[PDB]
Amino acid sequence: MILVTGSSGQIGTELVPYLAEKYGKKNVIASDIVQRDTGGIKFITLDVSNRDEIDRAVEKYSIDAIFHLAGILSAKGEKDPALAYKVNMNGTYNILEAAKQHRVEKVVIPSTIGVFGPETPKNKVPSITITRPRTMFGVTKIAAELLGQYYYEKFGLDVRSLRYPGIISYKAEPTAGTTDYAVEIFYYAVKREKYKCYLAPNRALPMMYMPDALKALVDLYEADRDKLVLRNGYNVTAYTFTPSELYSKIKERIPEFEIEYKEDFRDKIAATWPESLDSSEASNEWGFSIEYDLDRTIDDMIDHISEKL
Amino acid sequence: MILVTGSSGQIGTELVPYLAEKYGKKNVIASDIVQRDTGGIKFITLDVSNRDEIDRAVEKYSIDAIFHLAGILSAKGEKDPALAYKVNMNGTYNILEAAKQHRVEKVVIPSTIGVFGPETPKNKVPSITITRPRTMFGVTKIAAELLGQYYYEKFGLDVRSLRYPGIISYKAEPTAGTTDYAVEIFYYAVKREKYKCYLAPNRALPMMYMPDALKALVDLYEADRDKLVLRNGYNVTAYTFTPSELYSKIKERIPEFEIEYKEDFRDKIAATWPESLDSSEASNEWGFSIEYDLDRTIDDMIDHISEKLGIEGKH
Ligand SMILES: NC(=O)c1ccc[n+]([C@@H]2O[C@H](COP(=O)([O-])OP(=O)(O)OC[C@H]3O[C@@H](n4cnc5c(N)ncnc54)[C@H](O)[C@@H]3O)[C@@H](O)[C@H]2O)c1
Ligand SMILES: NC(=O)c1ccc[n+]([C@@H]2O[C@H](COP(=O)([O-])OP(=O)(O)OC[C@H]3O[C@@H](n4cnc5c(N)ncnc54)[C@H](O)[C@@H]3O)[C@@H](O)[C@H]2O)c1
Ligand SMILES: C[C@@H](O)[C@H](N)C(=O)O
Ligand SMILES: C[C@@H](O)[C@H](N)C(=O)O
Repeated sequence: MILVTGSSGQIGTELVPYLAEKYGKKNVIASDIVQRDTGGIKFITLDVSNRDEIDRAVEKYSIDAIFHLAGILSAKGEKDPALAYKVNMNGTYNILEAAKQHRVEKVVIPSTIGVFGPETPKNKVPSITITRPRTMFGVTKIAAELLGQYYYEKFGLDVRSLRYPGIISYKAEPTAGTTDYAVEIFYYAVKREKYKCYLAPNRALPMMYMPDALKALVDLYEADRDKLVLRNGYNVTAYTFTPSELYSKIKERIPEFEIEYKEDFRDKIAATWPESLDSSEASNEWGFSIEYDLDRTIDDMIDHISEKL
Repeated sequence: MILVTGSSGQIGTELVPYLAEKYGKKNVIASDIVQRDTGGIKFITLDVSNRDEIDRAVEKYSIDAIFHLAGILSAKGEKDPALAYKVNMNGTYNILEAAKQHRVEKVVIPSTIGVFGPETPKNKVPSITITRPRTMFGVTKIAAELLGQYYYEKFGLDVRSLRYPGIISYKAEPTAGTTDYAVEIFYYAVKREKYKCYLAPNRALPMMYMPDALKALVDLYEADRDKLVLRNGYNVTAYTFTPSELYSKIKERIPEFEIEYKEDFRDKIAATWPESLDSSEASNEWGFSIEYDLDRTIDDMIDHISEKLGIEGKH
């Protein structure tokens, strides 16, 4: 049995059915503190900050594996660092301790480029590098990777993690995140509405499309334990672009599209992150690969977003 | 008014009177979960994992600065990672948040070479480097540095830290760490007994003598704001040695002692850490310096330990 925490978020929304298709509907349980449609898949309310809740769920459902998605992200984190610490720090600690006590074969955690800071090289960054995050989210996330690796080295709990870039998707609505301009922009485009972008025109960031994001997570999950070396902190990426680049490419498709730049705190967050990642380790150790290049993602998004409008 | 957290430990035991001497006994409050003689300086019971206790102390004594020493060290930490997490991680958060909410001007935190891991370069490591610790202790400590820096950048709270190497001292006996052998060996030397060392004969580690350690922390506390660029994570060191080197140098003074090597878990810990540090940043930004080189530390420790053990009577 697989438990997914924070199932209602950007990734959860799609991962749950992905897991059900791969491993069977009876074998997944979705969980969050906020409920959404899981298409029949079993759902339970679970606050990761309550260790007890976790202990109870893991027992009652005979949980074998956990995809621990619950968290506060970079923007919200700057708005409410105490909340981020509680959910991310406390929450992740609770998950690890609970998993370690019980028979938890595997815990998979989505980490982030948010673990990087200004001292981290901006281009082709390898996984082993400077990690001096400047956001409460980032601090919590590097802590997560370190804890995870510790639990593995110390207790033999199989914790695995990769570092996602910005994820572009259509199934779940964006949530005003630092990288979410890359999703919002498509909504505006299909309506031929001028977009007001909160990141600088030339703010380059690594990104990837959700189909590849889901595949990566699952490939990491599936990898053979004795075959991972790095194990936690795998950089993964598909492409790097700036808001003006993404806009220009969209406009090639939807020429009436316009944009204006009104940068805010989220730009400042982004500025602390690298521009592009080296994802060799993930490819070598577990065969991470990308099926959707930028063009494909752009057209797929326009296709899906107009049509769901 | 200065509060010291974890004052009963190796560092606290000496920092408390060091602080009182410099700023006055009335302006220093010692605190710990375990009391020990403070030589007339005010002591209060305080468990840092209990936020309400911190709040009460800070309120009552109008605390202006906190030297936050409370914590579980590398070895003890591996025996009880859950204790280390609770004390180190949530204790530090509690301190930071309390200071912020109250009007504590400065917080100083002693970090550690424990923040480093196998991937960290072994020689003359600088402050900005790979930080992938493999002890719970080390995880908490890097978290502490990051949180401390966050508290400055986010809220404007003046949080500072340096990274200590192993510290050698004679006033208090360290118990819960990996670098302790460098204190232990002197007791055996002075008694002319065989020392059983728990680290490999070749296990190089950076180290420094307490006097220099105390000065460093206080110098960082007093440093001009305008030069504090790195702010958190300053590497500091005096010298690097292996147990076989230290033994050999002590033997130069006291020929009639010996050593055997029976490595334990602690050696595995030490193996993950770098051998030597580059402390340039500390010297550049706040004037870090060392007064006790290796020889002077060895001779001073022999002196004081001999007196402590009645090899040479107090006069
Ligand atoms: N989306 C991305 O581009 C991205 C990139 C890197 C890392 N990540 C990581 O992936 C995970 C989820 O990402 P997402 O985009 O789906 O986030 P999201 O904001 O869409 O979803 C997060 C979920 O966490 C839930 N939550 C908050 N507090 C909780 C608590 N105490 N107990 C249980 N649930 C709680 C929210 O209600 C929400 O449904 C996080 O760990 C995040 O840091 C995401
Ligand atoms: N001694 C060193 O070589 C060295 C090196 C690097 C960093 N440091 C740091 O210096 C600080 C103290 O070092 P030390 O060598 O004196 O340690 P120590 O083990 O000698 O003393 C630690 C003190 O922490 C106290 N303590 C434990 N839990 C507590 C709690 N919940 N509330 C209040 N007090 C609590 C203990 O009772 C003890 O008196 C730590 O933060 C440590 O990580 C020390
Ligand atoms: C990708 C990750 O950093 C997240 N989407 C954020 O905006 O914080
Ligand atoms: C190195 C420092 O953290 C402490 N002396 C230890 O042994 O843990």
